[PDB]
Amino acid sequence: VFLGFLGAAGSTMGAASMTLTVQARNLLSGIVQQLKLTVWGIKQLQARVLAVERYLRDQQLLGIWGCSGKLICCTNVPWNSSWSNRNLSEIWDNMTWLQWDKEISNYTQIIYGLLEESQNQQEKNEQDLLALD
Amino acid sequence: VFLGFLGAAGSTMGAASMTLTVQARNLLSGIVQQLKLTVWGIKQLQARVLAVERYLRDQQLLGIWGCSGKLICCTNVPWNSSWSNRNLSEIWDNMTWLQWDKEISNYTQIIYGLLEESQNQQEKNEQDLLALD
Amino acid sequence: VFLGFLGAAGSTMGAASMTLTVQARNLLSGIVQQLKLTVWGIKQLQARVLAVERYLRDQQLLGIWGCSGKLICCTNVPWNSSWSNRNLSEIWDNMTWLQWDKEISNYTQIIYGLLEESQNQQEKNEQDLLALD
Amino acid sequence: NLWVTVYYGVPVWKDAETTLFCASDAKAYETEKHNVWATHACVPTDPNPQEIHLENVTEEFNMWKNNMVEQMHTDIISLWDQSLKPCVKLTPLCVTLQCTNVTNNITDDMRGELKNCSFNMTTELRDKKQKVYSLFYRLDVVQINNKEYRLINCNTSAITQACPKVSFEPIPIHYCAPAGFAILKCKDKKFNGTGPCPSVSTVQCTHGIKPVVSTQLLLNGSLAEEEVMIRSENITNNAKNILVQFNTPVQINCTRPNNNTRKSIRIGPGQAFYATGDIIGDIRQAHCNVSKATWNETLGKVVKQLRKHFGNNTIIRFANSSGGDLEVTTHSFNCGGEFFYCNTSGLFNSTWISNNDSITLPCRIKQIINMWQRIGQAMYAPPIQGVIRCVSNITGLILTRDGGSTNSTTETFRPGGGDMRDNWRSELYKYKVVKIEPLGVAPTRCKRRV
Ligand SMILES: *[C@@H]1O[C@H](CO)[C@@H](O[C@@H]2O[C@H](CO)[C@@H](O[C@@H]3O[C@H](CO[C@H]4O[C@H](CO)[C@@H](O)[C@H](O[C@H]5O[C@H](CO)[C@@H](O)[C@H](O)[C@@H]5O)[C@@H]4O)[C@@H](O)[C@H](O[C@H]4O[C@H](CO)[C@@H](O)[C@H](O)[C@@H]4O[C@H]4O[C@H](CO)[C@@H](O)[C@H](O)[C@@H]4O)[C@@H]3O)[C@H](O)[C@H]2NC(C)=O)[C@H](O)[C@H]1NC(C)=O
Ligand SMILES: *[C@@H]1O[C@H](CO)[C@@H](O[C@@H]2O[C@H](CO)[C@@H](O[C@@H]3O[C@H](CO[C@H]4O[C@H](CO)[C@@H](O)[C@H](O)[C@@H]4O)[C@@H](O)[C@H](O[C@H]4O[C@H](CO)[C@@H](O)[C@H](O)[C@@H]4O)[C@@H]3O)[C@H](O)[C@H]2NC(C)=O)[C@H](O)[C@H]1NC(C)=O
Ligand SMILES: *[C@@H]1O[C@H](CO)[C@@H](O[C@@H]2O[C@H](CO)[C@@H](O[C@@H]3O[C@H](CO)[C@@H](O)[C@H](O)[C@@H]3O)[C@H](O)[C@H]2NC(C)=O)[C@H](O)[C@H]1NC(C)=O
Ligand SMILES: *[C@@H]1O[C@H](CO)[C@@H](O[C@@H]2O[C@H](CO)[C@@H](O[C@@H]3O[C@H](CO)[C@@H](O)[C@H](O)[C@@H]3O)[C@H](O)[C@H]2NC(C)=O)[C@H](O)[C@H]1NC(C)=O
Ligand SMILES: *[C@@H]1O[C@H](CO)[C@@H](O[C@@H]2O[C@H](CO)[C@@H](O[C@@H]3O[C@H](CO)[C@@H](O)[C@H](O)[C@@H]3O)[C@H](O)[C@H]2NC(C)=O)[C@H](O)[C@H]1NC(C)=O
Ligand SMILES: *[C@@H]1O[C@H](CO)[C@@H](O[C@@H]2O[C@H](CO)[C@@H](O[C@@H]3O[C@H](CO)[C@@H](O)[C@H](O)[C@@H]3O)[C@H](O)[C@H]2NC(C)=O)[C@H](O)[C@H]1NC(C)=O
Ligand SMILES: *[C@@H]1O[C@H](CO)[C@@H](O[C@@H]2O[C@H](CO)[C@@H](O[C@@H]3O[C@H](CO)[C@@H](O)[C@H](O)[C@@H]3O)[C@H](O)[C@H]2NC(C)=O)[C@H](O)[C@H]1NC(C)=O
Ligand SMILES: *[C@@H]1O[C@H](CO)[C@@H](O[C@@H]2O[C@H](CO)[C@@H](O)[C@H](O)[C@H]2NC(C)=O)[C@H](O)[C@H]1NC(C)=O
Ligand SMILES: *[C@@H]1O[C@H](CO)[C@@H](O[C@@H]2O[C@H](CO)[C@@H](O)[C@H](O)[C@H]2NC(C)=O)[C@H](O)[C@H]1NC(C)=O
Ligand SMILES: *[C@@H]1O[C@H](CO)[C@@H](O[C@@H]2O[C@H](CO)[C@@H](O)[C@H](O)[C@H]2NC(C)=O)[C@H](O)[C@H]1NC(C)=O
Ligand SMILES: *[C@@H]1O[C@H](CO)[C@@H](O[C@@H]2O[C@H](CO)[C@@H](O)[C@H](O)[C@H]2NC(C)=O)[C@H](O)[C@H]1NC(C)=O
Ligand SMILES: *[C@@H]1O[C@H](CO)[C@@H](O[C@@H]2O[C@H](CO)[C@@H](O)[C@H](O)[C@H]2NC(C)=O)[C@H](O)[C@H]1NC(C)=O
Ligand SMILES: *[C@@H]1O[C@H](CO)[C@@H](O[C@@H]2O[C@H](CO)[C@@H](O)[C@H](O)[C@H]2NC(C)=O)[C@H](O)[C@H]1NC(C)=O
Ligand SMILES: *[C@@H]1O[C@H](CO)[C@@H](O[C@@H]2O[C@H](CO)[C@@H](O)[C@H](O)[C@H]2NC(C)=O)[C@H](O)[C@H]1NC(C)=O
Ligand SMILES: *[C@@H]1O[C@H](CO)[C@@H](O[C@@H]2O[C@H](CO)[C@@H](O)[C@H](O)[C@H]2NC(C)=O)[C@H](O)[C@H]1NC(C)=O
Ligand SMILES: *[C@@H]1O[C@H](CO)[C@@H](O)[C@H](O)[C@H]1NC(C)=O
Ligand SMILES: *[C@@H]1O[C@H](CO)[C@@H](O)[C@H](O)[C@H]1NC(C)=O
Ligand SMILES: *[C@@H]1O[C@H](CO)[C@@H](O)[C@H](O)[C@H]1NC(C)=O
Ligand SMILES: *[C@@H]1O[C@H](CO)[C@@H](O)[C@H](O)[C@H]1NC(C)=O
Ligand SMILES: *[C@@H]1O[C@H](CO)[C@@H](O)[C@H](O)[C@H]1NC(C)=O
Repeated sequence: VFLGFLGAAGSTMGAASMTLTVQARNLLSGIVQQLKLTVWGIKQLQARVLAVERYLRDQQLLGIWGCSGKLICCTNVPWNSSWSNRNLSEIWDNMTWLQWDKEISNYTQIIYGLLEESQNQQEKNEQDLLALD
Repeated sequence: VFLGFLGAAGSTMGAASMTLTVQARNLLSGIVQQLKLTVWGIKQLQARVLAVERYLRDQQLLGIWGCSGKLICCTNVPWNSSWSNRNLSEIWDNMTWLQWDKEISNYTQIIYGLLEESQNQQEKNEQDLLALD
Repeated sequence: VFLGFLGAAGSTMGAASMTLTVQARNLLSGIVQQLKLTVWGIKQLQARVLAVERYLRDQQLLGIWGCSGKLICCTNVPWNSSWSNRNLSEIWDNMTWLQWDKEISNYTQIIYGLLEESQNQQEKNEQDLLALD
Repeated sequence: NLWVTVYYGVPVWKDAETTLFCASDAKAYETEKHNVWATHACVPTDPNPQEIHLENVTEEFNMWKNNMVEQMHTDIISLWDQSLKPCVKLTPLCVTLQCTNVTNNITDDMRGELKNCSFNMTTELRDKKQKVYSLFYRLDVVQINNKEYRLINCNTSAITQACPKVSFEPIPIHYCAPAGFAILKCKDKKFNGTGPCPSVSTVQCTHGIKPVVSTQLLLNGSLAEEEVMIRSENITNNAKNILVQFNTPVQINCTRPNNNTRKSIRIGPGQAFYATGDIIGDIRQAHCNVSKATWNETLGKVVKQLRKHFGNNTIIRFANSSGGDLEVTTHSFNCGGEFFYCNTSGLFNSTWISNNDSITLPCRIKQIINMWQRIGQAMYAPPIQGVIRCVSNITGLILTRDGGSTNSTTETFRPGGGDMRDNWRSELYKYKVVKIEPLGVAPTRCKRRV
C-alpha cells in the first residue's frame, strides 16, 4: 500500500514491514541544488555533506554487519531473551515501531558489538577453510 | 579492446557493452587535490562535493534496484513493448547508445518506478517466507 | 584477539588476517561534529570531504573488482610468480604486512588493471549467455 | 524479443552546465601585487594531457550558446578582484593637483603626453602634511570648471593600486572538469562555429588558454588551420560580430622606450605609492610595428573569406572604428605590465574590389584602467621601471557591419566591441562540457516489465 514517507509510522511494525524503500529514497532528494560566502550557501553545502555523512555512517554499519542485501539479515543462531522479554503478540499485535524503540533504546550499543564481531569472525576464515578443496 | 574514456561512444551498443569500467574509473580522478576563500578554492571543494553527490545519486538508484553487482541485472519477467517498439537489429545492427537515448528519453521516470517497486517488494518478504524452514 | 586499531601492525600477515574490521570502523569516527569562515571550520569540512572521498576511492576500486563481499576475493585462475617470487614461509613465517608492502610497492598499478579487466569482462556476458535458457 | 535491461558504464552524455576548476603549471613568480596572475592556488596539471579522438561521433556545438564562456568570464573578474582586495587603497590621492606641462621636445613630438603634478598628501603621521610631485599621463587627468586637475575615475569610483608581486603575464590556464563530466573538443579543421562537428575528441581537460585581455585584436590566441575561418551566429545580421581567425601569426612589435623611474611616496602608515619619478632615454612615442606585406596579404585572404559569405560580385571596405569611448576605439591590451591603447586607423583604411616597409601604430599609455567596462572599480597600474619591448602575434579579428542600405557590392566593416567574452569565445568554440549519466536502461533479452 502506497503510504509514503514515514507513511507507516502509525502502524504496527509488521505493517511498516513492507514500506521500507520509501524512506530510503528520500536520502538524497535529487535535484536539491542546495556565489560567495552567501548565508544559506555554507548552509547548503554543510547540509549536503551532513546528509551523505549520515548516510554513510549507517551504510558502513551495514557493511560491517555484512549483508548489503538489506532490509533483512537472518542466520540460524538463537537470540538473547534477557533484553526486555516480550511476546510476539506484544510486538506485532500490540506495538508500532515508535513505541518499540522507546523500549529497545538501551541495548543498542550492546547488539551492535556482537552482530559486528560474532558473525563476521565466524563466517570469516571458514571461506579461508573452503578455499582449499 | 582498449578504447578508453567514452572510447566506445562511436560504436553500436553491443560494442560498448564491454568497455563499461573505463568510464567508472574516472568518477574520482584520484590525485585531484582539487588557503583562504581563494577563488578556485571554493570551486575545488564545490566540485568534489558535486562529484561524490552525483556518484551517490546513481549508486543509490542501483542500491534501490537492488543489484550492486552492476553492469547487468536480469530477472525472468517479460518486458513492455509499448515504449517505442523496435527490432533487435534496429538496436544492435542499427543503433549506438547516443541515438538510443534520444528515443528512450521519455520513459525513464516510468521505468525507474516499477524497477524500484516491483522486484524489490516481490523479492521482499519471500526471504521472510523462507526464513521459517 | 582484540588488538585494536592497527593492533596487528606488529604481527605476521596471517595474524592480522583476523582483525580487519577494526580499521574499517575508524573510517567515519561517528560523532565527529567536525559559524563563519572560522579557521578550523573550513578545516573541519575539508577534512570530512577528504575522508569520504578517500573512502569512496577504494570502495570504488572494490566495486570494480566486483566483490563488495570484501576482505576475501578468490577465483580459480593461477597467479603470476614473476613479481618478487617468494616462499609461503617467506610470507607467513617471515613477514608482516609492513615489510610486505615495501616489496610489493612496484606491481600495484599492474595488478589493478588485470583484476579490473579480466574477471569483470569474463564474468560479464556469460550471465548474458545464461540469460537464455 | 526485446526486453528491459539495466547497464552501468554506458558512454552517454547530455548537454549540461557545471563548474570547472583551474589546472596550471608551477611557475608562480612575478612582481606586481600577489603572485603570477591569480594562478598559484591552481592544481598542477597532469604531465600527460591525455586525449582521445572519438570515431564516428557527430555532435552539434553552439559556440554562441556555450556556457563555459560565462563561468570563465565571471571567474576572471573575481580573480582580478581577489588580487585587488589586499593591496593599498589609494583614496587620499583624490586631491587637487597643481599641474603644469612637461616641456617635451621643441616644438612638440610628444606634445607633452604627460603633465607634471605636485600635490598635498598625508604622511606617516596623521599630521603636518607633505608636498610631493609626480608625472601623470594627461589621458587620466581631468580639469575643473596653474590650473587644478584631478584623477578621472575619482568622482565615480575608488582606486586600488596593485602592489608589486603579481604579474599580468597571462599564464596558460587549463579548465578542468570535475569527475563525472567530460570536455568535448571539435577536431574539425573546418568549422563554422556551430552545427554538427563530425571529428571530435574527449579530453579530461583543456589546453593552456592565455587569458590575455585585448580589444579589436586577438593576441597570442590559437591559430586556425589551412584557412582563416569566419565565425558569427548570424552573418546576415549586422548586429553580431565577425570573428576572424588567421593561419599565420602576423607579428607585431610594441614598445615603450623610456627608462622610467619609480618614486615611492609613503602614504603612511605602511602604505606606499609608486609614482612616475622621471623619464630618461630616447623619448620616442610608444608604438607598434607591423610588416606591411604580411598584413596586406593576409587581409586579402580575409577578403576572399568575407567574399565567400557575400558573393564574388562585391567590394569590401575596412574603415577604422566610428568613434566613441576609448576602450572600444583602440586596440587596448596589456603588455609587459603596461596598458596600451593603439589607434588602428592605420590598419582598416582600404576598400577592395571584386578582383621593408612596415606600418607604424601610434599608441598611448593609460593608468587608471576601468576593467571589464565595470564602473565603481579602478585598478592603478604602477609605473613599470625600465624599457618595455614586447612582441606578439595577432591571430584574429572582431568586426562590425553597417551595410544593408543599397546593399549590392560595397560593404564596409569596422573593428570594435569591448566585451572580452568575445575574446573568450574565440578559444572555447571547440569546447563543450557534457554531464555523464553512467546509468542506462535499454532492451536486450533481459526481461523485467511493469
Ligand atoms: C604574447 O605572448 C608572448 C609570448 O608567447 C609574450 O611575450 C612575452 O612578453 C613579456 C613582456 O616583455 C616578456 O617578459 C618580460 O621580458 C622582459 C625582458 O627581459 C628579456 O630580455 C632580457 C634582455 O634580452 C633578458 O635578459 C631576459 O632574460 C632574463 O630575465 C627573464 C625574466 O626575468 C628570465 O626568465 C631569464 O632567465 C633571464 O634571467 C628576458 O629574456 C623581462 O624584463 C621580464 O622579467 C620581469 O618580469 C617578470 C614577469 O613580469 C618577472 O617575473 C621578472 O622577475 C622580471 O620582473 C622583475 O625584474 C625586473 C628586472 O629589472 C624588475 O624591473 C621588475 O620590477 C621585477 O622586479 C619578463 O621576462 C616575455 O619574455 C615574453 N615571452 C617570451 C616567451 O619571451 C607577450 O607578452 C604576449 N602578449 C602580450 C600583449 O603581452
Ligand atoms: C620585431 O623585432 C625582432 C627583433 O628586432 C624581429 O626579429 C627579426 O626578424 C628579422 C626578419 O627576418 C630577422 O632578420 C633576418 O634574420 C635571418 C636569420 O638570421 C641569421 O642571419 C643573421 C644576419 O642577418 C645573423 O645575425 C643571425 O645570427 C642568423 O644567423 C637572416 O637570414 C636575414 O638576413 C637575410 O635578409 C637580409 C634582408 O633583410 C639580407 O640583408 C641578408 O643578407 C640575408 O639575405 C635577416 O637578418 C632577425 O634575425 C630577427 N631577429 C633576431 C634577433 O633574429 C621581428 O621581425 C620584428 N617584428 C616586426 C613585426 O617588426
Ligand atoms: C597644499 O597645496 C596647496 C597647493 O598645491 C597649497 O595651497 C596654498 O595654501 C596657502 C595657505 O596655506 C595659500 O595662501 C593663501 O594666500 C592668500 C592670498 O595670498 C591669503 O589671503 C591666505 O591668507 C593664504 O595665505 C596659497 O594661496 C595656496 N596656493 C595655491 C596655489 O593654492 C597649500 O598650502 C598646501 N597645504 C599644505 C598643508 O601643504
Ligand atoms: C539574421 O538576421 C537577419 C537580419 O539581418 C534576419 O533576417 C530577417 O528576418 C526577419 C524575419 O525572420 C525579416 O522580417 C520580415 O522578412 C520578410 C521576408 O524577408 C519581409 O517580407 C518582411 O517585410 C519582414 O522584413 C527581415 O526582413 C530579415 N532581414 C534580413 C536583412 O534578411 C535573419 O532571420 C537572422 N537569422 C535567423 C536564423 O533568423
Ligand atoms: C615638476 O615641476 C617641479 C616644479 O614645480 C620641478 O621641481 C623642481 O625642479 C627643479 C629643477 O627642475 C629643482 O631645482 C633644484 O632646486 C634646488 C633648491 O632650490 C637647487 O639647489 C638645485 O640646484 C636645483 O635648482 C627643484 O628641486 C624641484 N623641486 C622639487 C620640490 O622637487 C620638477 O622637477 C618637475 N618634474 C620633473 C619630472 O621635471
Ligand atoms: C587615429 O589615426 C588617424 C590617422 O591614422 C587619425 O586621423 C587623422 O586625423 C587628423 C585630424 O582629424 C586628420 O587631419 C585632417 O587633415 C585635413 C587636411 O589637412 C584637414 O582639413 C582636417 O581638418 C584634419 O586636420 C587626418 O587626415 C586623419 N588621418 C586619416 C588617415 O584620416 C585619428 O585622429 C586617430 N584617432 C585616434 C583616436 O587615435
Ligand atoms: C577614423 O578615420 C576617420 C577618417 O580619417 C576620422 O574621422 C574624421 O575625424 C576628424 C576628427 O578626428 C573629423 O574632423 C572634424 O572637424 C570638424 C571641423 O573642425 C569638427 O567640427 C568635427 O567634430 C570633426 O572633428 C572628420 O570630419 C572625420 N572624418 C570622417 C570622414 O570621419 C576618425 O577620427 C578616425 N578615428 C580613429 C579612431 O582613427
Ligand atoms: C543474555 O543477556 C544477559 C544480560 O542481558 C547476559 O548476562 C551477562 O552474563 C555475563 C557473564 O556472566 C555477565 O558478565 C554480565 O554482567 C551479564 N549481563 C548483565 C546485564 O548483567 C547473558 O550472558 C546473555 N546470554 C549469553 C548466552 O551470554
Ligand atoms: C505497457 O505500457 C502501456 C503504455 O505504454 C500501458 O498502458 C497503460 O494502461 C493503463 C491501464 O489501463 C492506463 O491507465 C495507462 O494510461 C496506459 N498507458 C498509457 C501511456 O496510456 C500498459 O499497461 C503496459 N503494460 C502493462 C501490462 O501494464
Ligand atoms: C608474468 O609477468 C611477467 C613479467 O612480470 C610477464 O612478462 C611480460 O611478457 C610480455 C609479453 O611478452 C612482455 O611484453 C612484457 O615486457 C613482460 N614483462 C616484463 C616486465 O618485461 C608475463 O607475461 C606474465 N605472465 C603472463 C602469462 O602474461
Ligand atoms: C601647455 O600645454 C597645452 C596643451 O595644449 C598648451 O595649449 C595651449 O592652449 C591655449 C588655450 O588657452 C592656446 O591658446 C595655446 O596656443 C596652446 N599652446 C600651444 C603651444 O598650442 C599650452 O601652450 C602649454 N603651455 C606651455 C607653457 O607650454
Ligand atoms: C555552419 O556550417 C554550415 C555547413 O557546415 C553552413 O551552411 C549550412 O548549410 C546547410 C545546407 O547544407 C543549411 O541547412 C544550414 O542551415 C547551414 N548552416 C547554418 C548555420 O545556417 C553555415 O553557413 C555555417 N554557419 C555560419 C554562421 O556560417
Ligand atoms: C566565385 O566566383 C565564381 C566565378 O568567378 C562563381 O562561380 C563558382 O565558382 C566556383 C569555383 O570556386 C564553383 O565551385 C561554383 O560551382 C561556381 N558557381 C557558379 C554559380 O558559377 C561563384 O559563384 C563565386 N562565388 C560567390 C560566393 O559569389
Ligand atoms: C588611408 O587611405 C587614404 C586613401 O587611400 C590615403 O590617402 C590619404 O587621404 C587623405 C584624405 O584627406 C589625404 O589627406 C592624404 O594626403 C592621403 N595620403 C597621402 C600620402 O597623400 C592615406 O594615406 C591612408 N592612410 C593610412 C594611415 O592608411
Ligand atoms: C605566434 O605563434 C607561433 C606559433 O607557431 C609561435 O611560434 C613558435 O615559435 C617557436 C620559436 O620560433 C617554436 O619553437 C614553436 O614551435 C613555434 N610554435 C609552433 C606551434 O610551432 C610564436 O612564438 C608566436 N609569436 C610570438 C611573438 O611568440
Ligand atoms: C532503559 O534504561 C533506562 C535508564 O534508566 C530505564 O529507565 C528504562 O526503564 C530502560 N528500559 C528498558 C526497556 O530496559
Ligand atoms: C525483426 O527483424 C527480423 C530479422 O530477420 C525479422 O525477421 C522480423 O520480422 C523483424 N520484426 C520486426 C517487428 O521488425
Ligand atoms: C518523446 O517525447 C517527445 C515529447 O513531445 C516527443 O516529441 C518524442 O517524439 C518522443 N519520443 C519517443 C521515442 O517517444
Ligand atoms: C621496486 O622498484 C624499485 C625502483 O628502483 C627498486 O629499487 C626495488 O628494488 C623494487 N622492488 C621490488 C621488490 O621489485
Ligand atoms: C595589397 O596588395 C594588393 C595586391 O596584392 C594591392 O592591390 C593593394 O594595393 C595592396 N595594399 C596597399 C595598401 O597598397
